[PDB]
Amino acid sequence: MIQRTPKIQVYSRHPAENGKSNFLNCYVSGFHPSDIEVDLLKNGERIEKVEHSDLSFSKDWSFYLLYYTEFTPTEKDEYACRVNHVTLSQPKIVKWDRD
Amino acid sequence: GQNIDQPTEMTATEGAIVQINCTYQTSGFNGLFWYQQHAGEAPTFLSYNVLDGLEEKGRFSSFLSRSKGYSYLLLKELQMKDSASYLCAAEDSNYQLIWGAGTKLIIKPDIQNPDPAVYQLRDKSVCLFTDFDSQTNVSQSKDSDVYITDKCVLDMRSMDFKSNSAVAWSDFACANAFNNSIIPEDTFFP
Amino acid sequence: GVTQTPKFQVLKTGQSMTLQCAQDMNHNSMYWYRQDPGMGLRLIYYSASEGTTDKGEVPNGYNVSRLNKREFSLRLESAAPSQTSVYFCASSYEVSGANVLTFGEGSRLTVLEDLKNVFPPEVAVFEPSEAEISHTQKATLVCLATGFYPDHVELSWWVNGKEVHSGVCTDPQPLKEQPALNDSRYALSSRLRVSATFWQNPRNHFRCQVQFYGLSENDEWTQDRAKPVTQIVSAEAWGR
Amino acid sequence: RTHSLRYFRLGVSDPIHGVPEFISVGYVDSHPITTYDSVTRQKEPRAPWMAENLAPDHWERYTQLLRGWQQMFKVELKRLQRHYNHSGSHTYQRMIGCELLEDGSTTGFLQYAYDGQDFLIFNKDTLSWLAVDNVAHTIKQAWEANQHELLYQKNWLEEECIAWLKRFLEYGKDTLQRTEPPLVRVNRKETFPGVTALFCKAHGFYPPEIYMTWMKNGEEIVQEIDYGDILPSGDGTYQAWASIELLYSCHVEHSGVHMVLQV
Repeated sequence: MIQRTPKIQVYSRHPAENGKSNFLNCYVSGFHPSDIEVDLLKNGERIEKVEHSDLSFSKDWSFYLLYYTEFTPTEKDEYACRVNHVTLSQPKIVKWDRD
Repeated sequence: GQNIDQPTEMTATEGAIVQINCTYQTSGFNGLFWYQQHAGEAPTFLSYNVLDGLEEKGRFSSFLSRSKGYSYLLLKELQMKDSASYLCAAEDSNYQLIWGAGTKLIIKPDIQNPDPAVYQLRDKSVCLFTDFDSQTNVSQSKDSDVYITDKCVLDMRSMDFKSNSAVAWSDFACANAFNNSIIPEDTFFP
Repeated sequence: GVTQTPKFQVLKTGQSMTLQCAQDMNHNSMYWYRQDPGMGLRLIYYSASEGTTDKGEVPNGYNVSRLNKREFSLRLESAAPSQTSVYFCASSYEVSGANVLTFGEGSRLTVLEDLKNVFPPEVAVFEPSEAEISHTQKATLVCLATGFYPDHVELSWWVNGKEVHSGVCTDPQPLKEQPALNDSRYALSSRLRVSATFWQNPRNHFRCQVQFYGLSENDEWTQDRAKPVTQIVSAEAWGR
Repeated sequence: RTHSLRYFRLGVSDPIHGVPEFISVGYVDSHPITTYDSVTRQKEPRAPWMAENLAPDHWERYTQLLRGWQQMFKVELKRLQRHYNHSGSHTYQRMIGCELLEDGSTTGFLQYAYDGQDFLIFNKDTLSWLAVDNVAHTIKQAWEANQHELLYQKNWLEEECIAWLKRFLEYGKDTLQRTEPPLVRVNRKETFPGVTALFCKAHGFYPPEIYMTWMKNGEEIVQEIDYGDILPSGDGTYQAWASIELLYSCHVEHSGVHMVLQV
């Protein structure tokens, strides 16, 4: 059995500017099997108003999803994407590079 | 899809060839099937075509033309056992089958030595018109109290002999029994 | 591979009725069709796999149960005369593709306002003409099944206690004795043709057997005449 | 413009954590169009232009077929696991589809995967299944024995699928056939002392197909170009980038429009 760990990419919809309204995206892809848990974090705490696309299918048999939330970036606020999958011993927290 | 058409009835002679046409008009196409159904029996699978070409299975062959939306079932070296209804069915875009109303195929036996005659049979009596050639057609009764059956073919297999016959019953006489039908001038009335 | 019961049934308007169907072909798809003159098979209901059913083209007045992978039953809750038809159960491995259908033997259903015109046949055998024997050296026996209703009969010929097929011709469809009448009774003829020498043999025995399909024990009967039940009516002839 | 239609199936034996036993999803290009699962037991539209153009009878008919295919998938997976001598949770996948290319030439494909790895690949030109191992060879032998089914599959891929694609394309024209040009910017920064990086960044574009390259004096860079994935922005548009470490210019091609950003 070959299991594939997810690729996690955290990015904003529009070029980020501190104090200007945007959308924080987390694209989770290339994983197999399908059971996955994704959360968006603001200063280590889970964001409640988080939307997501349905589980999607790639031609290479792996899966992908997009998790997103409306946000206003600031110098102080650290945003991250927390992912859990069978390939991971612990949940993987991927920090946004702040564009 | 919308519709499927095939002739109501077809008549051919024993030993000859017959082509049963089927035209379909569907939205999408996933195959065309042919089934045989003998009188009072269940339909049985004969053939399937999805791509252009002819598929041969013994004396039977199935053709499909996608561009023309047309199929035919070809029957060679016709036998009496080939008398049946032939059902045409097309599978549409949603994999639904659209069935044709069927084609009844009637095989005319090759009568080598015709000896047309009308005989009287006792148990109240019955009139039998027998041994006439396949060209002869038997017409239904003109009177309500007189009963006339259609042409029937029997096979005396041990003597390799086939014969046509029609029965009439009910004053009534065998000499007047089949007066509504065009019978051979040489018909023997004993 | 497909078993369907009953082959024949007479019902009164308003009666309930279940048709059975079983397939031992390990197929997923099962279908209920009705066959009527001048038209193509019409799907009543189908079952794409175990655990699911759906309406066909003509679901009104019917219901179905996909009991298990093998069984698919058709229910007529309140029989109506328009339900008089030949019902076929069929199955295929799956709905889509180049999957061949296997049909059941058929169920001939007759729905009547009352069972008062149900009648078994009168069977009579007519011996060959002496004129035919001397003219052709062949002998034709004729059998007549008359006055029956509904048109539910199976005729067979028996020579010396064995069923024959060679030299036999039975009318494919019966004739209406009273055409202009809505509940006209039926007539059917058959011919058995043998050699003059076969008929001339005094030890040769000829029997015409007509299986009639009528009423059953559970059907109510209040008329003065005999209950027109499913029965075999026969007529004999010996060689001379 | 290149378009595609594809239907996927996913089967999971012994599923945990609320995962359905069976999922089936359809796509036109990158867009989901239809969904079915073993929990809902209903085939539903995934695009408003699918809902508005297909009557309830379409969804009713396909719900029946999908329930049937769900049952067959469960059994096929059990037979595979028996062939492999496998215990616990395993996956079985299917992808069927077609593409209508720029020149009007078409492609068609039908594939299976066991545990996310290629298992059986259909070849519609030879009417044969390519098998990865001995277990797949057993299935290949059985499927190849049914010649009518292989012909039915070739016809579906080459004719039916293309007709469905064209139909769905007309329904979804306003989404599928639109062009949202990219907003491209060139960023320049000294990173590690003496190393300058040039990032060519594009966003707000539809369709997701974009070509981005770096040129030195109007000729192809011999040096390493670092590429950013084409990512969904969450509003139906996409973003991407290409970077080099340094006369330089960024070239962007999108929907028949070429763009140059000189540094």
